[PDB]
Amino acid sequence: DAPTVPKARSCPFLPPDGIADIRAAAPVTRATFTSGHEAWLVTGYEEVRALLRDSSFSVQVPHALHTQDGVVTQKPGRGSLLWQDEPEHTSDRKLLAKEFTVRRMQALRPNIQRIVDEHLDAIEARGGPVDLVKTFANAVPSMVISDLFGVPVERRAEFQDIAEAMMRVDQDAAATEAAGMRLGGLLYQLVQERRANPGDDLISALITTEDPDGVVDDMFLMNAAGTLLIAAHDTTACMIGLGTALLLDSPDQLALLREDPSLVGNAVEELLRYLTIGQFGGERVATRDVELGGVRIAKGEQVVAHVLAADFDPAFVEEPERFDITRRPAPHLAFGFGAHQCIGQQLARIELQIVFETLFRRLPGLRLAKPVEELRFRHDMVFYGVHELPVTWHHHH
Ligand SMILES: CCCCCC[C@H]1C(=O)O[C@H](C)C/C=C/C=C/C=C/C=C/C=C(\C)[C@@H](O)C[C@H](O)C[C@H](O)C[C@H](O)C[C@H](O)C[C@H](O)C[C@@H]1O
Ligand code: HEM
Repeated sequence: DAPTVPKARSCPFLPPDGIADIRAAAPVTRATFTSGHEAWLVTGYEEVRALLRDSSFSVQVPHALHTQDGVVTQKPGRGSLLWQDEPEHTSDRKLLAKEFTVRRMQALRPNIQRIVDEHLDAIEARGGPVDLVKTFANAVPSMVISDLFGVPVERRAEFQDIAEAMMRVDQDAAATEAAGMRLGGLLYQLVQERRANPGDDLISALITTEDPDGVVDDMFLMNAAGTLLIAAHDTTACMIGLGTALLLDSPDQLALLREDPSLVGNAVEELLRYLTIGQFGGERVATRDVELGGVRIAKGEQVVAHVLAADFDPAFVEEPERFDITRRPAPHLAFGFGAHQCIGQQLARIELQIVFETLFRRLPGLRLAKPVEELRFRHDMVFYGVHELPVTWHHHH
């Protein structure tokens, strides 16, 4: 039996302790995963990039290595992207990217600022202490993406609850699929509504997009909306609560940011790299024999791109365990790489910049109200983070 992949973190803001020696000795190696299956663990930065850029790997993998039962949940089809291979991944991503453009992400900045300031108004009005996860981290990115999609305000809490029920590694396939099925009911209503009553929203723009092959039908819209809505809710929330917790535990770094809000672009790149919240790694399967880091991977063999390990490779950046927001941004792997690299990463960066800049400006003396060693971290979720973050700040006399 290949050694189990290290999971335990003695420092909750760092990778599992065992990872570094594995990456150093054998950045492509056999390991046993949570499901009990053996597969290839890829931990080295250059090798994860090579893995992710190689189009002979498929995302239609045989096992769910990160769940106990190993059962692969039934994934949505065309429009969802994450679970598609070329050539349909390529054409369908192009259709989505025609309307979900980086310039349109950029044009969300004033709305995202308003949402942030509104949730901080509510925090100041209630006074401290507060749990920043429930009052701010989960709520803000939900409002941003729900506004882009014209999701009625009374349904948004249900979307948030689906991400909490669905994006887990501590349950069986039946539980995960039931939450996926409830999400389909919400997506079906939303697509029907946009078709019936088009508006200034992203589904309505996709409905009218150039579509010579007639691929944009309701199932495609539901699948695209589901992937975008859930990814945008869960990942960004996790980064907000965890990057906040890390800065609140990093006094020299938080002082630099407080001195200079214009460093927040560098700080968000370093937070993404350092926290790499996709903690268990991306799964792929070889569709032909390939050589990866000089190791033969056989057709049909599953492989895990451990982006958290890769972002701590000392060959990628100097002293990678040092959290340093003054570093020049480098091309970390927090959004993946190659064909599947995050289509939403510019919107994610914009949200994080506005969130962290405004948060640390507007709550003077923000600081933890519960020590890190007592927080509940997300070892049980696909995306890492904290389940709660109690904070306090200077009182407004
Ligand atoms: C490189 C390191 C990162 C690895 C990340 C690994 C991480 C990931 O890729 O995250 C994305 C990057 C961001 C998350 C996106 C989430 C998308 C959810 C979309 C859901 C769509 C649902 C509909 C259309 C329903 O109508 C029909 C559908 O068929 C119902 C299914 O049941 C839904 C599945 O349950 C969803 C599945 O559970 C999510 C994966 O589990 C996410 C994965 O685990
Ligand atoms: C900080 C927040 C985010 C992180 C860390 C993140 C991470 C990632 C990663 C690692 C992947 C690639 C998965 C793989 O290769 O298997 C990805 C893909 C994807 N993400 Fe993001 N994501 C974030 C925010 C967003 C947002 C805001 C959106 C939507 C607006 C979004 C939409 C998507 C979609 C649709 C894909 C699939 C792209 C494809 O398969 O071609 N994500 N994300």
